[PDB]
Amino acid sequence: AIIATAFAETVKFSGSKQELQKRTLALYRQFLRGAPTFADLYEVQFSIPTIRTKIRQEFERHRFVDDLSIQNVLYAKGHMEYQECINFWKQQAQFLKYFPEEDDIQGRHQPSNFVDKFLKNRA
Amino acid sequence: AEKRIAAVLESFDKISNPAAITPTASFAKDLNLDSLDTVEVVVAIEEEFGIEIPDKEADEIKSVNQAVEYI
Amino acid sequence: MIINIVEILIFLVCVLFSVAYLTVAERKTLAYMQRRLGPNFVGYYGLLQAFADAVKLLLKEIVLPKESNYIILVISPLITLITALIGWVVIPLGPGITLGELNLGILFSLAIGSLGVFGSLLSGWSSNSKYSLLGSIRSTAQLISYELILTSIFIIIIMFVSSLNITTIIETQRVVWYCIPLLPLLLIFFIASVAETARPPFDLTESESELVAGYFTEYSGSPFVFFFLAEYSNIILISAFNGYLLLGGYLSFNYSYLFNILFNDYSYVSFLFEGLINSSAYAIKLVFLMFSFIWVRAAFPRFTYDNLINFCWIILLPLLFGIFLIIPSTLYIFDSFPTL
Amino acid sequence: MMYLTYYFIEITIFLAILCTIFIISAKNPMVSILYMIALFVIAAMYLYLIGLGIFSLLYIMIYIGAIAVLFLFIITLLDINSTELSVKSNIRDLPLVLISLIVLTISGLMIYSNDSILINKLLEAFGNDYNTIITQDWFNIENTTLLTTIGNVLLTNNAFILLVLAIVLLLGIIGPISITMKHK
Amino acid sequence: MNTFIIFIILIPIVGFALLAVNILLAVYKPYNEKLGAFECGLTSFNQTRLAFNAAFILVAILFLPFDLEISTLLPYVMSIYLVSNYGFTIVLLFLLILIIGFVYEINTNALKINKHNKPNTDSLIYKL
Amino acid sequence: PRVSSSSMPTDFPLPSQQKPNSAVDYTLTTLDAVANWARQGSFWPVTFGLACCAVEMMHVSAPRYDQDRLGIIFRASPRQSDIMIVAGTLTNKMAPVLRQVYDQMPEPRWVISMGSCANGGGYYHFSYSVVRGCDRIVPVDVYVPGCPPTSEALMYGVFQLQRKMRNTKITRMWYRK
Amino acid sequence: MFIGTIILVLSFLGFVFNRRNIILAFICLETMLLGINLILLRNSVLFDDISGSLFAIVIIILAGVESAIGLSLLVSYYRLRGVINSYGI
Amino acid sequence: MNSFENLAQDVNITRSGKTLIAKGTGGRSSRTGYTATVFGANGFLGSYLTAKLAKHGTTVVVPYREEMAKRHLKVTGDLGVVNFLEMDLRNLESIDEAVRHSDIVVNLIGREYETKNFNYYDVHVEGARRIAEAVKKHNIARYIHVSAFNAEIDSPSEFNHTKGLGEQVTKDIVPWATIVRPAPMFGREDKWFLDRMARSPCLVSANKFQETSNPVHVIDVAAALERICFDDSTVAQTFELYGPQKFTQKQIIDMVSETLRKEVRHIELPKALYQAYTKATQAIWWPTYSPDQVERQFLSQKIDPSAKTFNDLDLTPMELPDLMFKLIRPYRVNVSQLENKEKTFVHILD
Ligand SMILES: NC(=O)C1=CN([C@@H]2O[C@H](COP(=O)(O)OP(=O)(O)OC[C@H]3O[C@@H](n4cnc5c(N)ncnc54)[C@H](OP(=O)(O)O)[C@@H]3O)[C@@H](O)[C@H]2O)C=CC1
Ligand code: SF4
Repeated sequence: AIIATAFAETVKFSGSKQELQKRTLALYRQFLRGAPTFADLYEVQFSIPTIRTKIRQEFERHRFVDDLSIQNVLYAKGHMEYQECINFWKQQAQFLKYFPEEDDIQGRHQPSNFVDKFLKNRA
Repeated sequence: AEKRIAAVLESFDKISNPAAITPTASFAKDLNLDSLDTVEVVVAIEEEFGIEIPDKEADEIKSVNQAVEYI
Repeated sequence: MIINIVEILIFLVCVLFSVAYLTVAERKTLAYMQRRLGPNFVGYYGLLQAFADAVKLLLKEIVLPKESNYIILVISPLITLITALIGWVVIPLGPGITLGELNLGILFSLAIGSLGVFGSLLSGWSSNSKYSLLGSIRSTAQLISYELILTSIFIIIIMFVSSLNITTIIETQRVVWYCIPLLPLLLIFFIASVAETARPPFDLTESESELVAGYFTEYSGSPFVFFFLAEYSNIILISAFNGYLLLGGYLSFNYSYLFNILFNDYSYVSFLFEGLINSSAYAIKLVFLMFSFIWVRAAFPRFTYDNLINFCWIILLPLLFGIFLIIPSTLYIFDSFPTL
Repeated sequence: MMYLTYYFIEITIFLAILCTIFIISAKNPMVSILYMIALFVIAAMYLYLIGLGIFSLLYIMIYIGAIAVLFLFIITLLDINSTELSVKSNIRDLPLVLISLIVLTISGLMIYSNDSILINKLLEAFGNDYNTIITQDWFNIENTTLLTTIGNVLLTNNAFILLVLAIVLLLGIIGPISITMKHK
Repeated sequence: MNTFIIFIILIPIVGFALLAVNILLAVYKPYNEKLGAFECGLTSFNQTRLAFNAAFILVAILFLPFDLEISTLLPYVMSIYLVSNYGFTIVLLFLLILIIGFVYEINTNALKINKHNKPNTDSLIYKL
Repeated sequence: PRVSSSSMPTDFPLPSQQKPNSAVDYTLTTLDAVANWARQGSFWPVTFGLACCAVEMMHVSAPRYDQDRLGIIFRASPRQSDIMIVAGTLTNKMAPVLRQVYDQMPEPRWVISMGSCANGGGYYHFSYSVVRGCDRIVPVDVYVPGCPPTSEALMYGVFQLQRKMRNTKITRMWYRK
Repeated sequence: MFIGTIILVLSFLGFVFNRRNIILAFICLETMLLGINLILLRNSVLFDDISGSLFAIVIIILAGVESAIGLSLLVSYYRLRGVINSYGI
Repeated sequence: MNSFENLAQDVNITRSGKTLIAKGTGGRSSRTGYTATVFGANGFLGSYLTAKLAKHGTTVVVPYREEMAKRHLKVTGDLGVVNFLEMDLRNLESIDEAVRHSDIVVNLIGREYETKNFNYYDVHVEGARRIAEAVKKHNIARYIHVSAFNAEIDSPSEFNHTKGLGEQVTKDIVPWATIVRPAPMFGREDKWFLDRMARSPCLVSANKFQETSNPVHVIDVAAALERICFDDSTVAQTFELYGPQKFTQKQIIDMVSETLRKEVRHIELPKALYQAYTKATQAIWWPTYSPDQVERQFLSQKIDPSAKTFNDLDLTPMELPDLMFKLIRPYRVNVSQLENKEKTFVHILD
């Protein structure tokens, strides 16, 4: 038959927000635990704490989503991303998409006020 | 032995009272650690001792005392 | 000293250039079997092709991968080539016409031959890849397995001769080539020689493996040249074993009558002519065997590892043990044990 | 010539000492196996020098061609842990190593003598300051070499030993299968 | 200093000379991406040694006894006339004993790698 | 310290207009000729056979054109290859793989872009998943047009690369330094 | 007989004071046997006596079988543990 | 959307009266409107500078000697962005062709050894003089000339002496040029630095490995150069680009060893013996440690008290210790619970 792969979870839409909260915290634990494996697979310059910080920021972004269906989709996609990272299916190039700040300073001029944005036609 | 756990859980943010770590202190009640923060501290503990902890037991942990009781 | 140096230079040049032109011959012969031409452009009639490949490779950068024992990866192909070429020191092109006239020449052939598995064995260890280790393990298993077959046939032949001197073994075939009473052994020896050189259809390691091109996948530059040269040199040398064990070496036909017509006394002219006839006989036998290697490459698909291990240990080896029984029995029945 | 060619035996001895030390001190056990192969080539050199080139070829055929190949095969397939030579681990052995070296070497040279006095026993060991005189005679008309004579005695005078060796080889087949294969 | 020894010295010299020419003439520009092991263009994770089949071990281990068996016949073929009929009988007995071991190896299927997964042949039965 | 002045010439001809005159010039010309002859005659490409262009590449090795008559042999391993031929659409998912294979080639090395997809994106230029020309990923020596280029067009491109090889200064370039 | 004696003694000391890996123990066994055979073959030459060479041949065959069995034992030991410790025995 | 992080504004006026309007958002298909010539662009620093320039679509003219060596540069820009010219310092016309259309000329041409065709004076004084004359004749808006740290006219080193001479001749010819002195530069595949320390057979010092400098990341030098390129308030200023914290050579070797997990071999030799060796080795055709580099081994970095620094470019150099593991990764050498866990797995099968 056609069997599932490493760290594959069948898609199940949780009927309750608490039963989803359990699964979500388990996924967060999985990510935090895989951080050192990630740093080894993807030959990263930065530290393991930086990876774990990034993971926290990712999970933080959806801290206030209310609709159960949306949380279900966010969870299923987050698990897909975990499976992609832990199996080394990603290359370094796509993994480093998650760490834009880790790259060096892009230049002297990142405008913040109106006048600087207006001088670069970005007002 | 427990002093190692206190050292692991002392070096974390969001807590302004390092001396508030009493052997029976609850993370969500005393430290004001988030659910995510609780997962982080549990992972830090199990990494410091090198031991893997299963899902049910990890989730049921809620305080320093339970951490030592399992340690 | 001077004569020794001249003779060694002549023999070495002939062997190295024969190896160089065998690669061109394989390309051309495969091509015409496949209704194409093959190299006809680098040099006249494509006669400089091998030298172009050699110069190109000699100017190519050597890469040492990061997890690699660089010394072992640069010396393994070197030792395989060195043993492969050392094997030529005992091949005679006429009675006693050899670089090394050893009473233990057959034993020398077998011992230097048994030094031939270390390239495959060490090449996989050269890196730190498990793909590489498994592939090297399989190739080594195939090599020693068919080494048993070749050694058995050697011993079966020595049963007729009772000598380890290669010239003597050739000389006893003036009555009949040993391929005539032992024709199935000719077939088996050729099959095993193809397997022992890891040639198609016995080319698991290079063409169905985890690494794209065998355990030479990581080799560039002169190490690659060493492996390639060692392979073709072993093709010709194992064919020379076939020739002197079963094909009568440098023997063609009795030219006593023709020589007595042509010449009236010994001269350098008669000596040169006899040397040419002997060497041409051995050379034409080598040519037929090289052509057969290429022809078998042209005709067949590959075995798997399991298939070839089964072929060696369940089909060929039991037959060879039965032959171990039947040959001395025939010598006993007819009172034909060979003297020393 | 003469200077080098006279001390070929002594060079083989010195190389053997060095090769053994390198076997024991190798970081990677595969490198240790390679130095073992080197020691066997040196032993073949010595055997050729004393007139036993047939045993040189046999040693190359069997100990390098078969036994060393099996060694490498096994270390490739298997997960081996090894520690490196270090003072922390091995300087504690130096006193016992020195006493054992002296005692074992001296006794291994003395077991060959027939003199009652112990010092004479040891002294005879270093007592070959003389050349052997090689002489000819004409009583051997056959072309009998070492291999032929071995075959002659092994198959007739000592045939029983050959058949018992056949049993030993049978063991070398049946035993490995018994403990490396899981039946049914 | 006959041709044998000179030839044997000469071969490694030529190998080393070709190696030296390649070192002297080719460029040498290592860098991290070039230094990676080539595995189809991707990167794989470092793994514990693969679990292997017992037949892999058994071919190499059984090579040694069979090789010794074969090589023990060298004294016989070098002495066949001298030992003629007595030694012929002895060598037959020796061969038969070794063939019994070959029989054991063949009947135990010792070098066969069995494909662990096999098609299911159970009938489909319904409890009506 | 000591040297305080220069005698450098002012109209020294450029490498594309310089011609041998001094028999050291002639020696270096002969050496470069030998090296370039070997590079042309032993032309070993690694195939990045992505798509339909690869079919035409297969036909270059088929009996009608018989690439190996010129000394061309295709190699599985980049370690044994001098030429990369990008023959097919390069997708974003594939771009790091192509860069990785290119980086593992030992030097000297050259790249042939074959077909519109590899050249600039071709029929899929406006796709969300397609690299718009393989020269965003690797340096390219020769571009072969067509969708696909015919076998003869690909052979023509190989001849252009061989012309570039034949005109390379190697020891003459070092002599200029 | 010097080369054989030195090889045997040094191989024995390497076996005894081995604290590094188990392969060194296997190698030291093989090389002790080699040293014994060298001593024997020199005496065989000096006596012009075939008995020493016969025993040396038998020693070679037995060393082969002993190697095969020792490595089978090592593999059977590996099968349960998956690794060999630097005290692996 | 991308941005023009190098540009302060969208409309720009060069000192030569050319109006440049930047088009697009700042990515590969955008153009800044600037044209730059980078002498020595195929080298270690030049390739980074060319990458940064071509990234935002400023037209880059690259004069080159050997064709195969510049090919990688083409990848850094869109179609028409990187343009190659054949150039040689003894062909004045080729220098003129190289600088003729540019708004910016930066010269990175230097060599750490002498050749049969170019001694230190020919490459650092005469070549700098000729490039500067072409610049001044064509009235180029911006000229950035790169020298080394410790460039001083009466120096014991011929390198430093000819570099100081080149600075003086440049200032004499083009009075509005910007002179940049970098400290030793480390980075991916650097020259006579980290990469040498990670794969040398033996590092041989004639001064115990006591010389000090402030090593600087090459990326930071290129970023500083781009900032100097685009702000016209750096006209006629001197820049000393050096790293944050001072190091000894022995210290750097120690860090390399610790990150490598491999011990680097150091030998100390007498200066006479080692200078003789380097002079002898100059006979081969490939680059090799110079007698003048042995001379410089006795000179420690000396920062000008009055020179603009990274601070004036609003830039903060990275730290060598934090970068070394990344920079040297390809050359890295490589129980109780493991045994118990191993027991549960299968190791041999049918
Ligand atoms: N790396 C460091 O630590 C330091 C470097 N510098 C200076 O930085 C500048 C570039 O640095 P870096 O990249 O490391 O050096 P590189 O050697 O890598 O590049 C130097 C450039 O100058 C060219 N060059 C040298 N001589 C000539 C010549 N006669 N004619 C034409 N071009 C020539 C080279 O061209 P080609 O490739 O054709 O030879 C090369 O492109 C140099 O001026 C250097 O002196 C100073 C302080 C620190
Ligand atoms: S260029 Fe045309 S033929 Fe070639 S891969 Fe693209 S679509 Fe297919």
